[PDB]
Amino acid sequence: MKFTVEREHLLKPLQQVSGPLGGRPTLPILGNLLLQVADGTLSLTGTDLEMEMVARVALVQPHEPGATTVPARKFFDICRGLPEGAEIAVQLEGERMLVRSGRSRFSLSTLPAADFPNLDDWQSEVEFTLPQATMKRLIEATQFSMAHQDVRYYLNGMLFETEGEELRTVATDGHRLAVCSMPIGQSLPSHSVIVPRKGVIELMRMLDGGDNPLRVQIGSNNIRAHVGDFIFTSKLVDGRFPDYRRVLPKNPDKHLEAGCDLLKQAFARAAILSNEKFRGVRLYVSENQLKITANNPEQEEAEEILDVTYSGAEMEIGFNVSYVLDVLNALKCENVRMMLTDSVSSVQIEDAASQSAAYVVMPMRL
Amino acid sequence: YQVLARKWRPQTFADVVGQEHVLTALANGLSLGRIHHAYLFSGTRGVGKTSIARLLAKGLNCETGITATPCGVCDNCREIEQGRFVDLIEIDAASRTKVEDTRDLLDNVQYAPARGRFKVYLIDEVHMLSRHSFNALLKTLEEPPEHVKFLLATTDPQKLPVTILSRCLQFHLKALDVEQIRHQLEHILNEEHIAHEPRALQLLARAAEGSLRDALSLTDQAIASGDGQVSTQAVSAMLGTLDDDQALSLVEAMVEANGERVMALINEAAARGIEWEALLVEMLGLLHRIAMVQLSPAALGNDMAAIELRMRELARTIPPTDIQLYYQTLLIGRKELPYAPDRRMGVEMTLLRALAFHPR
Amino acid sequence: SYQVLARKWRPQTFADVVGQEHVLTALANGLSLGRIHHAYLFSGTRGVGKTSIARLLAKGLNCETGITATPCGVCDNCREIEQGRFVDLIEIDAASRTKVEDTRDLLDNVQYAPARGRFKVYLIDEVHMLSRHSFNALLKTLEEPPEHVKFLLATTDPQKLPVTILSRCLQFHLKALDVEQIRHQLEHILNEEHIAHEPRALQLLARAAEGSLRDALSLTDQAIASGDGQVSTQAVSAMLGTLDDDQALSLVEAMVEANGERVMALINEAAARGIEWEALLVEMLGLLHRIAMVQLSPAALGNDMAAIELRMRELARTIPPTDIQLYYQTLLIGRKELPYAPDRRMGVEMTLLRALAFHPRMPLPEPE
Amino acid sequence: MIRLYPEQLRAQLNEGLRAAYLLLGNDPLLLQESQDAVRQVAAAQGFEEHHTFSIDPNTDWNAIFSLCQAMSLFASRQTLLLLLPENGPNAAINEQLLTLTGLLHDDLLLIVRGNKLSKAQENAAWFTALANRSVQVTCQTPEQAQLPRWVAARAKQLNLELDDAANQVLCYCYEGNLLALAQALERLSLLWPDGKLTLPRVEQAVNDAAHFTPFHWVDALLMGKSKRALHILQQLRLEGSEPVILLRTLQRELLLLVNLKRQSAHTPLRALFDKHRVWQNRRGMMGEALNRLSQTQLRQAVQLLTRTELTLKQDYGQSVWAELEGLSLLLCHKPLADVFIDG
Amino acid sequence: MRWYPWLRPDFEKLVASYQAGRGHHALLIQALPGMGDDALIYALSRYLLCQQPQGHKSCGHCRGCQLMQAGTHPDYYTLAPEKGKNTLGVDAVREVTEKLNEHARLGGAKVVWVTDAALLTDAAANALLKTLEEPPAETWFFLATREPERLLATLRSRCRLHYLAPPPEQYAVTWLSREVTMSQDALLAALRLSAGSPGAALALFQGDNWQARETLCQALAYSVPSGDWYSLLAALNHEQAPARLHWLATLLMDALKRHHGAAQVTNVDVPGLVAELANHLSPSRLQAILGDVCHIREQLMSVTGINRELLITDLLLRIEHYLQPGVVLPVPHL
DNA sequence: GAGATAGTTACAACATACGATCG
DNA sequence: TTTTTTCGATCGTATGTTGTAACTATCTC
Ligand SMILES: Nc1ncnc2c1ncn2[C@@H]1O[C@H](COP(=O)(O)OP(=O)(O)O)[C@@H](O)[C@H]1O
Ligand SMILES: Nc1ncnc2c1ncn2[C@@H]1O[C@H](COP(=O)(O)OP(=O)(O)O)[C@@H](O)[C@H]1O
Ligand code: ALF
Ligand code: ALF
Ligand SMILES: [Mg+2]
Ligand SMILES: [Mg+2]
Ligand SMILES: [Zn+2]
Ligand SMILES: [Zn+2]
Ligand SMILES: [Zn+2]
Repeated sequence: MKFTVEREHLLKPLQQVSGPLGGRPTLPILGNLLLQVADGTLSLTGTDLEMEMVARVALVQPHEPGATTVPARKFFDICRGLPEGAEIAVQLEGERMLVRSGRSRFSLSTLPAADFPNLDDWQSEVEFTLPQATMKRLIEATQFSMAHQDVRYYLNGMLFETEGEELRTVATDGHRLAVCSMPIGQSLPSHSVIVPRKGVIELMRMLDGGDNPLRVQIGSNNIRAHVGDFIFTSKLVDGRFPDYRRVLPKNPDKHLEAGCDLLKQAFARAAILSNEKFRGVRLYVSENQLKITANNPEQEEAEEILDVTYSGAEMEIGFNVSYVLDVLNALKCENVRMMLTDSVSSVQIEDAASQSAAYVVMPMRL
Repeated sequence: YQVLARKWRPQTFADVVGQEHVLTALANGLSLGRIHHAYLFSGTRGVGKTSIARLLAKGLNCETGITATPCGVCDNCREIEQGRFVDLIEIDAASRTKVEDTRDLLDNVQYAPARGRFKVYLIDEVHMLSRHSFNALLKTLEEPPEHVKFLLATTDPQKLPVTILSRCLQFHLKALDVEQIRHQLEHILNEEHIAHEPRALQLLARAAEGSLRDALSLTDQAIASGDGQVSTQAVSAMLGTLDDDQALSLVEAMVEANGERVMALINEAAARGIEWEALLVEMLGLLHRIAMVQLSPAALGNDMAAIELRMRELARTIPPTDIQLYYQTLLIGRKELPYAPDRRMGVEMTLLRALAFHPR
Repeated sequence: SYQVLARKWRPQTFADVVGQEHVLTALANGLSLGRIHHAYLFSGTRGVGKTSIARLLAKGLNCETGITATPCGVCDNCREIEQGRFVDLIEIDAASRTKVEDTRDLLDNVQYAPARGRFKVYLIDEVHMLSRHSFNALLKTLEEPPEHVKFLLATTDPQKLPVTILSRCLQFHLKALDVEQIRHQLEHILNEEHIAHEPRALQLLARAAEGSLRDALSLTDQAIASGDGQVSTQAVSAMLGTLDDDQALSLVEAMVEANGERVMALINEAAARGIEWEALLVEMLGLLHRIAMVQLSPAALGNDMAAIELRMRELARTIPPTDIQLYYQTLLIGRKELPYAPDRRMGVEMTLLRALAFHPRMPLPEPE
Repeated sequence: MIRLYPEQLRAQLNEGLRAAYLLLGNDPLLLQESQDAVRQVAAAQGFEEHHTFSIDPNTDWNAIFSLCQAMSLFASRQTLLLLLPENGPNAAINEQLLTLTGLLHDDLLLIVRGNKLSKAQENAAWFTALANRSVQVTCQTPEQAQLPRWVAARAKQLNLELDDAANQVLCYCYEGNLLALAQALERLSLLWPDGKLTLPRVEQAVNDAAHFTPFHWVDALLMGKSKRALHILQQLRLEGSEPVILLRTLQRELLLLVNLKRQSAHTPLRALFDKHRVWQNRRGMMGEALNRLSQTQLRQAVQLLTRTELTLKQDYGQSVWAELEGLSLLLCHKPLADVFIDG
Repeated sequence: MRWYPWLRPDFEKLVASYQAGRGHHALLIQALPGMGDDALIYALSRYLLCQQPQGHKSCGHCRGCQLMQAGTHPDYYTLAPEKGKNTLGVDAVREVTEKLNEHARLGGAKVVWVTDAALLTDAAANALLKTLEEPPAETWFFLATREPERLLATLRSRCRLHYLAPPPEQYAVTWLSREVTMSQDALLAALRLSAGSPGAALALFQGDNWQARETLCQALAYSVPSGDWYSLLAALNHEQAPARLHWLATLLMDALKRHHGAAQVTNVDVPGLVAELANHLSPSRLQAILGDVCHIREQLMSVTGINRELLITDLLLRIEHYLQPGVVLPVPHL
């Protein structure tokens, strides 16, 4: 079982797999990583019983099938110690593996690979492939609305829905809603799943500049994404999610159109004297006029006036400036359309150019 | 498969067994438009506190309107029943006790409801919150915003601060009687198409001790061990129902101060295998019956006719004070039975103490 | 639609405050003379109205008509204070604002002059929940505050405050309201609300209030809900007055007279009526205690139970004190034994049988 | 290693200096006085630069080693002070000190200040190596018996006329706290330049600041001084000492007394003391305690101790101190009506 | 963990329900120590987590079986007190409940095992209440306890109770004779001291417990003729103090039984000591001493960190005091 | 003269140690 | 010539370390 490894190739995958691994083992073998050889590739896998990450590296020299477990810390230290450019020779000799770095021979303890909690058989309920750009855009536009720590555990993640030839990401936290839709060009069964925060953030982290498409397959209880030479597998909350379309206001009478940059600057300027803890502002909308008022616990007040395209009845609405600013920043467009019904109803925000993504904010009642 | 206590949860006020006063008060309040912002349901174990709170939430957040008879078919009712309704936030108060959770929850009371008209915070097992959490709650509970309602459910109201009790409308549930539990069990079994006998249902209702969840758990035990049949023999075997005159024989031997026969009977019962607490309860009942007979000769009920004569003999020999002393000794033995090296050892110690109590 | 009575009927003037005459008089004299201190602490039980008095004082200080003991209640400042919108009334929730960072921020932002009013009133509620660091930070500011700054504090447990903080403040302790004041306030509120009521219902509600007037208002709301728009004696008795019936007194008299048949008949009648056994034991114990108090002091019995006064007095003249003590101890021990008894009714019957067996005058006949 | 006492350091310093000095003890006053005297002598001998460090694994030894190896731009004969941890040196600290010992040279003067070292702590390679060229100072707080002599010596040094009654008052009020005694003497001297410290003058300018330990309380109980025991218990309560330590300290002595009294009827007392390995100085006190009370006492005391422990643990009560005072009176020759014992 | 033969019947019942998809989501097994309920729970868990069960027996070849044998199954959760400590904290319960909100990695059932529900604190039980009430799908809870009457009533009222009983004394004696090699009287006494549990008697024989019992018997035989009970302290002061107190209580109860002329006695190997106890002590003093011993044992087992030596010494001193004439003996109260 | 890549500073989140109160 | 105290759960203050995001400076196009 002779394996020749180059430090340059081995460096980055080792750090990637060791990333999720933490100091606290919680199990004798959890800290250890599984190294296996199949055909002409070597797979290094690491998991913490919640998420699994496996990286594959091509092999050219002749070899035979095998699989073992190696501690992560010792292997990382050995790799770091060796000078850059060194070639590592790894052999299997009994219960302890042999590492031959030049004239230095090291014996590393090996635990049986049959006891490693690694998934053996995978069944895909729905599988597809997409460019990294689309997935990155959807995640970036829908991530900021996820709840962090809430009693409603089903709100602590992102809802991925495949419908016909459309992929939809939904995020909610009880006060704001973000929905994004994008065509995929393939017909898929109607299916909805929930991915927790950890899976989404890990997927975003591992995702890089669009070079090759990534393939995502979702089964009964798990989701596995393969990109380049990495595969990341996670499990799902499975707690059911509220229907977003119900949350969206029905028949919004009042429509307003404005410039994204002007509104962003106005909100940023008004937020200077806004309440630090609450960050509350008041909007008075009248015919082709929008007045933004901010108050401070120190009795300070700020007022701004802007010109917009509006023709409905005068309205006064309270809002949280931080959420509006986040929505405007994520939207990243030129013209913004706001749909509202009354002073005690949620307000929807979209782009005049296209309706690919929508946001909803619930006003604060004083 | 879902257990009976988890499948037959009431879905409307018509399905609630007992608790007439609370339901009537809630219906009157909803009809007259006098909704309060704080409700505290206090009661014993398994009397429908959570069920009543959920039904009240459904009524408050029904699409048709604020009604005491929720439709149960509109989207709001269906989502509340499923448990994925955004505006209904159900706190645990046992897994989330720290002040940070309460403080961040109280900072989200300003935003309007996402879909419904009221934001309903259902706090269950509220008696497991720290003092800081209660103090933080106080002022918000006193004068919350219009679109927010607080529902509290506890099984130990005396552990809460007095101010918290004073800031809420208290509804005290009552323990269900034997007849109501028996009727509910019969109805459930008829719906489920399961054979049953009147004696088995009566025994289960008596053993439920006023809790319906306990009755359903015992019924499930009988079904599992009764080969899908609630028979009298199976229930008696599970509950260790004394049938012969072991209790009367032991009482007579104890009164006669014949320790040898008492110990022989104890050994025989242990060899057979009997629930000691049931035996003590039967002995207490017999002593009470003897005392009643001493009070009036007609107290003896016909049910215990087969031993009537013998019973009367005791009423003609044992002074009432001695009967009271024996009753209290057996009661104390029952109380301390769990906290003994062995149940048989506790029974033997109690009976030896009773034997040594002979004042004559 | 209707707002809760407790929130609606909040005293908006010193004339609407029930009781607490000493504190109101002291505050009025201080405002009239002009001797205004910079640190007031209010203490007492729950529902006495510390927060209401603090709000009234804040209205009095910041009024466009000047510093007056009787605020107009019509000027915009009074309206804003009543609506909780005044800019110069900083209300602090000490229960949530416990960490010393908030106290440091408050003390850092205490030098600026008020916007509109003549004072910047800091009303800190539930001050007893602050950590020691917050108290220490607030010490010096309380010692020498700016002229345009006033501090008002309210708490239920002043025993856990630092001694220095207590020394640095004017203390006002409110006492629990008596039955008559609570009954009068409830009668006035119901008359204003146009809701039918009966005198005994008000008496029962006042007795169940136990000082706290907010408890009285909550019980009144419960009674209104139960009675379907009316406050009837039966409606109140259904939820609160399940006890306090002549059956308990009849049972006590029968036990005193060693009438076993009468006691058994009364027990059967109570069982038919569906009477809670623990409540029955509680009522018997209470009656025995009040008879003992009558034996001690003739003025122990007030008008509350005047309907039975005569009868009670008779039981005081005949029954020796030792017999009453024996009965009280026996009933108390039976109450201790009730939870472990095979049945509640059986437990009460056994307790009464034990009481009859050891009757001091005529014990039950012994076997021969 | 030259062992000395704080009262004999000035003569040694005048005679000459030494490579290193070690100050071990408990009393802050004597330790700081010795430190000040050593630093003053070193400065008189040309030691200008002084640096202080607190020994701690968090603290970095690289800076200290660099300072020892480095030489000042325009100074010589540097002084280094090391404050040992209260718990005591650790193995890593021992290795660091061993490394430092080699770096020591003539110009560098090392002064170590810290708590007294135990037998294991004293046994160290660096300590043994430095013993050949080290001066150690024993700083132990004088006992109540030795306190009046120290107070009289202090008064004589400052040219103050102190009466016997004033000496006793000062010893009682500030027992175990020499710093308070010194400050009180300074304040009294400032108040009256004449220096005639009569009893009323001291009584009118003294406050209670005594410091005690549970061992002192147990010794007072054995002696039988009810007033002293109550004063010690009150001081311990005021300073905020957990009663658990008091209970466990009293338990050992109470059980030993019970066992000795039970076995005293058949064996000589000296043989029992030898078997139980009691301190020689404590034998007289133990015998007096045994002869002072009979088996009737020391049995109700066990009941009181058990009830107090149960109240502390099961009930989490707050009346522990009252029960401790009652037990203290019971151990002394007092009636103790025995209603409280709940026998 | 040993599979005793007498556990075969009960298993055949429980698994049957789980074969029909009618098993309760929370099972509470009542059994005396040494009855092997842990083995039954482990067998049920193995059957539940097996992916290709062969009737009532786990295949032993599927991935689930391999992981369970290796003790690394992701979907298997166990709640046990930490090393050294003798209680189960709230943090472990909270962690398990939070983890349960996610789907099983292997797409199967999730098993949560509580080693001893009696060790749960009030906060832990209250936290576990709601999770036990409405657990997620394919979630099974297994609990074990000796006396279900001590558990919180709300916790008790939402679990299916299953009671195990020991076999007849003859069968247990035969099994012990097959396993252990001792006299018939010794085996019978060990079984009776174990409340009929065959496993506990084997544990007593395997170790120094029997030697400690013999030493205690010798010390008591020496002490009874005289008034010197304090000498028993050396025989009692030890980690396994509750067991020795239980042995002393059984001896006193046997002495009382002999005084009343009974026939069966718990101790059937030391008749002389029982006779001496009966002769030299009156029934009232025996009852008082038995009550004191039981109360002290309960206090030692309940209170945390209580001083063993002080309590035992006080108990011995009080016992010596009672034997003196004119001493008011205690009376039980409630 | 402007844009892209690399480096520095500031803010938020996590981890460790010490002190205090009530059951 | 030397002796070391209950335990669990919850709340608050202050310091130190690491990682990510935002803003600034320099080199090459
Ligand atoms: N008064 C009641 N009416 C109907 N069902 C009840 C009642 N009390 C308990 N139950 C039963 O108990 C289960 C719900 O438990 P519940 O009693 O609501 O919890 P809690 O202990 O909070 O009251 C349901 O399966 C239901 O059938
Ligand atoms: N002295 C009083 N007179 C009239 N109403 C009162 C009085 N005290 C309290 N109340 C009523 O009780 C309710 C609660 O009082 P609150 O402000 O909570 O007092 P505290 O701060 O003492 O709890 C108020 O809404 C008010 O209507
Ligand atoms: F759900 Al419960 F008491 F069993 F509130
Ligand atoms: F608001 Al309070 F006692 F002052 F409940
Ligand atoms: Mg419930
Ligand atoms: Mg208030
Ligand atoms: Zn509906
Ligand atoms: Zn005004
Ligand atoms: Zn298998």
